[PDB]
Amino acid sequence: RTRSESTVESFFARGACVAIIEVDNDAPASKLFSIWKITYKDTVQLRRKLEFFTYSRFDMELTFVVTSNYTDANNGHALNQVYQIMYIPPGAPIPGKWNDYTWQTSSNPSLFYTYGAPPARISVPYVGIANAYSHFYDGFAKVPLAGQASGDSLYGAASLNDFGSLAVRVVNDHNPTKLTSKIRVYMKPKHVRVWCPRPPRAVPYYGPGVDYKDGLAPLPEKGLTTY
Amino acid sequence: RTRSESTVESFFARGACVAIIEVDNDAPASKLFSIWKITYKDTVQLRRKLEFFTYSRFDMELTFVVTSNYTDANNGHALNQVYQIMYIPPGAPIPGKWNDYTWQTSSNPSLFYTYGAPPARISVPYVGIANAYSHFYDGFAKVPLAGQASGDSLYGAASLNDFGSLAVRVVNDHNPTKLTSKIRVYMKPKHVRVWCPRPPRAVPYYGPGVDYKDGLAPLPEKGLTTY
Amino acid sequence: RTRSESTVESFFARGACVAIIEVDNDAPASKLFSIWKITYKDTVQLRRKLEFFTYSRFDMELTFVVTSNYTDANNGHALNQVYQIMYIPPGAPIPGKWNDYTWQTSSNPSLFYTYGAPPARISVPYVGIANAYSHFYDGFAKVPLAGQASGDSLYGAASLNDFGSLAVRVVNDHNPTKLTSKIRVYMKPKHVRVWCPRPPRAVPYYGPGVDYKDGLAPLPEKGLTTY
Amino acid sequence: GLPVLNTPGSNQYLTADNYQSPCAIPEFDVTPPIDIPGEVRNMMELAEIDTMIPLNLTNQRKNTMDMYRVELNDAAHSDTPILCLSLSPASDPRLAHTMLGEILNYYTHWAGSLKFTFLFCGSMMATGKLLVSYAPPGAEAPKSRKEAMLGTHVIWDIGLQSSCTMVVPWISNTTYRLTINDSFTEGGYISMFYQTRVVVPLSTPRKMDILGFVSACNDFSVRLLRDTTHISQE
Amino acid sequence: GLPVLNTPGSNQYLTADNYQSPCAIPEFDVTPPIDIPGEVRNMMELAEIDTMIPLNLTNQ
Amino acid sequence: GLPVLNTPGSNQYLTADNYQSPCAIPEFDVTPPIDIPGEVRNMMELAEIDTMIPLNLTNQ
Amino acid sequence: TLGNSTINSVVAYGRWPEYIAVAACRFYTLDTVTWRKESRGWWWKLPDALKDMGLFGQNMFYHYLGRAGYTVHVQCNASKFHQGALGVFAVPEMCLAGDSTTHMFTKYENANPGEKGGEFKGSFTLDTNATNPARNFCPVDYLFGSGVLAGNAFVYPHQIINLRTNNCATLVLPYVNSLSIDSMTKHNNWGIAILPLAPLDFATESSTEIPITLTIAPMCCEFNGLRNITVPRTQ
Ligand SMILES: CCCCCCCCCCCCC/C=C/[C@H](O)[C@H](N)CO
Ligand SMILES: CCCCCCCCCCCCC/C=C/[C@H](O)[C@H](N)CO
Ligand SMILES: CCCCCCCCCCCCC/C=C/[C@H](O)[C@H](N)CO
Repeated sequence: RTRSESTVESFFARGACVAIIEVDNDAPASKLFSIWKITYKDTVQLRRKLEFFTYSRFDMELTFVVTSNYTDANNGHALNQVYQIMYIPPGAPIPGKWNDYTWQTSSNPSLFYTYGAPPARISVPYVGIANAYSHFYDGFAKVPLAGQASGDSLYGAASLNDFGSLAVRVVNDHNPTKLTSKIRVYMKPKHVRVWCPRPPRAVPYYGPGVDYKDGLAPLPEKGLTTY
Repeated sequence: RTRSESTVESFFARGACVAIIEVDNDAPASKLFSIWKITYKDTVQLRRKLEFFTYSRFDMELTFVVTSNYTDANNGHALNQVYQIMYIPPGAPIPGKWNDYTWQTSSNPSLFYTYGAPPARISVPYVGIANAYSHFYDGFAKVPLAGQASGDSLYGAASLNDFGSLAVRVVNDHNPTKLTSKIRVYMKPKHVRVWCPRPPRAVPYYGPGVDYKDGLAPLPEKGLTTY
Repeated sequence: RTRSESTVESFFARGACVAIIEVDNDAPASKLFSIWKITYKDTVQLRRKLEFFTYSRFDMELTFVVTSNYTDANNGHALNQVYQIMYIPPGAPIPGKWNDYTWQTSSNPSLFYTYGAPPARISVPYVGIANAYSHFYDGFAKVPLAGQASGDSLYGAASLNDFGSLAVRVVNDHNPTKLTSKIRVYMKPKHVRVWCPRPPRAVPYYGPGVDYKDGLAPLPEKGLTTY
Repeated sequence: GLPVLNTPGSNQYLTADNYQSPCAIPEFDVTPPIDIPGEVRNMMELAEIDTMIPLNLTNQRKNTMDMYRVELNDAAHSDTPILCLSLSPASDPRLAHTMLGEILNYYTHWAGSLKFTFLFCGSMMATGKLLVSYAPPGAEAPKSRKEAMLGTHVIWDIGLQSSCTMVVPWISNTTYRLTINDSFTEGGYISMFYQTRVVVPLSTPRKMDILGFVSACNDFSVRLLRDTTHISQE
Repeated sequence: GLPVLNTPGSNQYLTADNYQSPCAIPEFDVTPPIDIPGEVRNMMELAEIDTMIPLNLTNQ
Repeated sequence: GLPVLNTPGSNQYLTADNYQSPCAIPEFDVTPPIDIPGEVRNMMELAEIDTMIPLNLTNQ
Repeated sequence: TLGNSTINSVVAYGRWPEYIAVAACRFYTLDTVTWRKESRGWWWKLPDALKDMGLFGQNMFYHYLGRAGYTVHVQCNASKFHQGALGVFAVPEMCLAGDSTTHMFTKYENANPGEKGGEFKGSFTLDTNATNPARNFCPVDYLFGSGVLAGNAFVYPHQIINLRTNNCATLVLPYVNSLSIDSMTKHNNWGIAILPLAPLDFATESSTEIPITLTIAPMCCEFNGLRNITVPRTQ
């Protein structure tokens, strides 16, 4: 009996949903474009699996599953939509309107997806500025100095997990009818290395940190002398 | 004259329908998701072919043929649907709602199918916890013990044929119009080995066991001295 | 000048239409499934080409071109249809209803075609029970014996050209609107060998045999001493 | 990318195709096989096993054990047949539901020799000689021992041995026969007659039973897998 | 997978094409051929046979 | 181009598949790894560590 | 000879029993049954039939896991003026149909009768008592008790006792299972079915009865998982 399926590679060799980005195709209450900051902490399953360890390196595979629907019955028909997903690394200009110049994406990587096509997919290598990703950071970005007023940075927040965002829009000019679309993002780590195992999360997550608020009594009742 | 087409491989080298899973795409009398327990005993033809033998090993190929239709005439149009089929191995959490967290499928294998694409297809190896599958099990899961009240397990039922389930939903947000879909599951055993041939079933099947209730007089009348 | 295009292979290297099978997608005057007995004698061109010879061997390539249409204007829309074509070899149970168990096709070869896809195509080898196909059979299946009442089999009819049938249905559940579909079957013999050339048919075909009824005066008038 | 052209047949699902597909459970550690007794490699191996023939399918016998027993008695010699069978191993109702017939009903074409064994189940004090005959097809079915004697046949002495096997060798115009009732591929006739009568002493049962078994020989083969008519779902 | 580009002519059915297709009856044991008299390899072999000319195509 | 035939399973997304995809950041100069203590290769290595059992799961 | 017990043969699937206790595994004689003219057949389960046999039953109930092959010897003698035939079939995983509209409703105490075994019926009777269901097997002889034609039961390892020829049958059954070793109290590896293929007859006597005796020796026995004694519930 070998341990092939319990290797770290096999443990993480699954596409996990991390985001549902919602966009609308409508004439300018609607949202003609959406910005999603790239993280695995919006969901729980992949986060709990990753937080078995303190540090990690891996490449990432992103898959995009796109669904769409009409909002009103017999309101009319629509032609097949094209979606733009633009990666905005930290520092790049962020779109402020559906039609602003930033969508020209001369230097930003961009993906154009045609509805009805198989889910889109890209891969990226290990992009951390440190030698590994930090699942936990016990420190501050700024040390407050004597003389400073009431260096107030949040606990655990550091730019070592700042990877930019995804800006998503519908490229088509707006139909006479309103359409709603959702893009589901699935992450798969590849070529994984991990360090410093930790006990798994036992209570519900509360925020991007390790704070807990509710569900603090997980274990059930079981008699000591009862099998 | 060779016996190439009567080998055990050739005898089972066909995709046989084993299930018709029905789902609906409607606003929340409808069924927005369906759970099907994985078995070949919902149909008869493949079951009868397999029960020529007592034990078997093989890999399995699953093919999914998806069809859909509107429920009402001229009620409106719909955008192309995406279907999620998630394998839930025994012990994994079972979805209770269309939108519950379990669909994130961080560790469960999942398949996303786009309507109009060729039927979906996956393969799995021999996954039995024993050294072979048991088509027949002459025993109980629990032995009732003296002292126990009125170990009452069903005859022949054992966890050696428990392979989990398939949870099927439509990923798209619900259209203004009601849509109905059916997913037909086709099984093909591959690399088959079989042991202990048995006489074939002669009367209609009745339940997952060998019980019989009706049609107990299969043979017709034929004179002894009539060709 | 070589004779490459007059070889027997080149003479038959064309897909010839042999059948137009009509099916309907409607709620249960309609025909929700159709049975077509496999033969090349429903059409004339391929039959006349084949009947240049007495005996033949070849593999067969079948191509299926599927077309469909609405029956009423503005009656509504429909989702893309899936068609099942099941080969029923002689002796296999024949479907009697659109939804009967036979469509599970555990042992029958079956083909699922998605509308809008390129025409479907399969190949079969030489499947004759004799050493060659018989285009002509000068005999009976039964010899009537003295003592028998008024062995009455048809002249020329023998089971040496019995190859089963094709059962065709629409897999989708029935739309609110009526749809009509036609499947055109195109045959191409391959790796052809032929024996015993015959004079070509000169008058219109009448039935599966060599009988003639009409058009018995094919040749025109032409003066003997006129160029 | 690489220039490609989609040929006809693209995107079809043929249930008899043989293609690769992605594995849904990668890196699974499969349980190794053990040496289980009774492995089968070919369905013909099951057709080569003798199984009892339900010969006596009368109104009062069918769907009971009595349908397997053919009664002999010690009456005076006669030329009337004891049993008559058509050599249609998949469509004759008496052979269709044996193991051989059940295997044959999953295929369209069959060829090869057959083996018919008959077991005499009377007392040890019983004697008699029987004639077992195969007539190839084409003529009227034999209705007396005179006509049956002209075909292939064997003489069975029950006193000498209680079980006797007649091999029906493969004799056909076509290379294969159909597994349905078809005149062009008819098989012939199997018949049983009294060669002498059955003789018993006093204080002995005067009626006894014989049983019939059929199997395929090593030259048997089948073709064109198909669905059976022996199972249906409602 | 492998990067591919669909050229024009994709998804067409040309009745004169020569392509492979899947076998619908795998592992079929084909009946061997016998030596039948009168085999033909080329249709010109039939055109090289003398046949009678209907020369007198008058009304009667 | 090259004659091809799309088999069933084309255009599906299986979350357990293992396929190549295009790189969205080509020519990225990846930071090399360092020798961090406590590397893990197999989850069973974590299961081989003794952990305390909550044996006394009574109400109080 | 096996142990202190002493005395054609058929080796099931041509495989002699083999290892992957020693004294306990010997020939044991079950209770004799009476073959009558109207008898329909008998069945037993192995290792269930031997559960109260000396040290073998003790080892069965003291261990979690056990495996064994068997040697089954059927004994039935009559005169040269008797006629009749028995078929003795050894069936791996011999599941028998129940008697109720509920699937797989046969209770453990009825599925494991012991050395007495059970009898086949000529026809199927449906148990209708709903307040107190019988939850017993209803095995029909011509359906071989499992919905298959008895005429094809000859695909199983088998012997025929023809009264005019022989009076005994010997079947050597190796351990057959999807596992190398299993629980002997949860699972019966083998079933023995004896059906009258030809009815018993004796001249001018509609009263004749003859005994049939079964002697079974477990072989190549292995036990593992010694713990306290298992005491199954009885009815
Ligand atoms: C052109 C279409 C968009 C494709 C580009 C996708 C964005 C590029 C990847 C940025 C995200 C880096 C991977 C993230 C790693 C995890 O967050 C770390 N484990 C954090 O600790
Ligand atoms: C991600 C999409 C779903 C793909 C995963 C499919 C489920 C995995 C296979 C589970 C079923 C195992 C094969 C079953 C074997 C038969 O039931 C045995 N012969 C039972 O005796
Ligand atoms: C699974 C989809 C259906 C594919 C199977 C197609 C049917 C199999 C082929 C049967 C027909 C055999 C070829 C026929 C040959 C001609 O009829 C002979 N020349 C007759 O003389």
